[PDB]
Amino acid sequence: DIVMTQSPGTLSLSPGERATLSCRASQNVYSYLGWYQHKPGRSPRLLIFGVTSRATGVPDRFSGSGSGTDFTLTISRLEPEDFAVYYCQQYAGSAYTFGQGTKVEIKRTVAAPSVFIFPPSDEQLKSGTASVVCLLNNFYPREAKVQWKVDNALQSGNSQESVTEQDSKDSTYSLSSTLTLSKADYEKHKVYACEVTHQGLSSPVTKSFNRGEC
Amino acid sequence: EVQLVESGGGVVQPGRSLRLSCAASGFSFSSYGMHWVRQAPGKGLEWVAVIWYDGSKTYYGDSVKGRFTISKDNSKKMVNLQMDSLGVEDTAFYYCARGIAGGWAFWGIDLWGQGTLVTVSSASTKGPSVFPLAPSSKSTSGGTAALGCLVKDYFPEPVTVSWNSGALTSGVHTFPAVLQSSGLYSLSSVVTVPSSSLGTQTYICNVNHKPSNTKVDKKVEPKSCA
Repeated sequence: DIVMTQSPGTLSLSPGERATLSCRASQNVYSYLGWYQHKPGRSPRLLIFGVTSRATGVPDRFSGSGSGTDFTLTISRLEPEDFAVYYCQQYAGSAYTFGQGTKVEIKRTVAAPSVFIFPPSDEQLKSGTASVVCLLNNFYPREAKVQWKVDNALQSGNSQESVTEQDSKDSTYSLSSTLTLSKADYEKHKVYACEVTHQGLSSPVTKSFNRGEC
Repeated sequence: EVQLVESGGGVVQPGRSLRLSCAASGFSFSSYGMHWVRQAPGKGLEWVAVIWYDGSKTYYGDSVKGRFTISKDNSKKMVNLQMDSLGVEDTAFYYCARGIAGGWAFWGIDLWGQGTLVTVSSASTKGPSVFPLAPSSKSTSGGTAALGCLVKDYFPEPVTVSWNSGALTSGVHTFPAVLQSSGLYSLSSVVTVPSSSLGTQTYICNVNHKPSNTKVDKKVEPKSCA
């Protein structure tokens, strides 16, 4: 019933910068508001409870403020360990709803992806299926577009993508896109290509191969 | 040291039931309102239910109301979550957590468990098929090449991938799996490597899938074309 709306979706900042995260309630939540930090393979962690109170062991660079319907979590100096996903939660109504989360990520210089295409193996084709993999390695920002073309025809609904999590050392992302087909359908075409659009590429990059031809 | 430990997780068919348990270590339980929170793959945190400190009242999230029951057994020192009529969307990591009392409800949730995976699916436990993503599909020459392993069609909880028995970590990207329309999982593990090393250095990916107790070691070679 009470809708929690967090803004922005992503915050791209450098370590040492001030981060200000917003949480809006659809109606008054009076003190029944908590803030959480969530790191990829870890349990959520309580930062602030009761709008303003810092939990045990939470560093004083984290602070909560606001009232009624408008709340803020301020991280005064982003240390490298504060780059995480942040949620607010309300306990004022029936059903204690969370916001959608605000991801705080490392802003770094634009890096273009190195692009690689992999045809299906002979081992896989013998099974009756064919998977063509497009790898986009070490790029930043996260936003990238991958398009599959089969004999110059644009594909839809037959590929799936996966992204890695901002890299600890270089602050980049890697993306894998898999085009999946039956051996029957794969054999009906010659040119398999993935076209990549990214901010770091002056124009889209295309990687191709012809079926059979090594 | 205060702790919460969830148990009861695993694989359940859609339409069936699963009962999750939570055990408190080092503290009360009887004077705290206890919650369940979940996180579905690729989605955000979602509050599931609460049971009053008292055991007198219960509240549920809109997507689970009617199907789930949260309960507290102070004799067995346990918190349970009975999940009936499960659907594929109920596949998530489930956390047992303790509320901070405050006012007529809570101010926050301070102590959380490690979480437990609940996979709601009708698929059968299957080990992965490991296919090579052979290097330099065009040119080698100068420097740096990409190779990998396609870990396809498995059904479990997870798979673990390592390269050269853990000796190769530098430039490795093991991707989050994707749940395919078949209800089976698939992932790729890639590694960036010097082109000069392709003829000499051996690259093997070590795929281990505990749920079907299968171990596969696939050697990744450049495709010898003739």
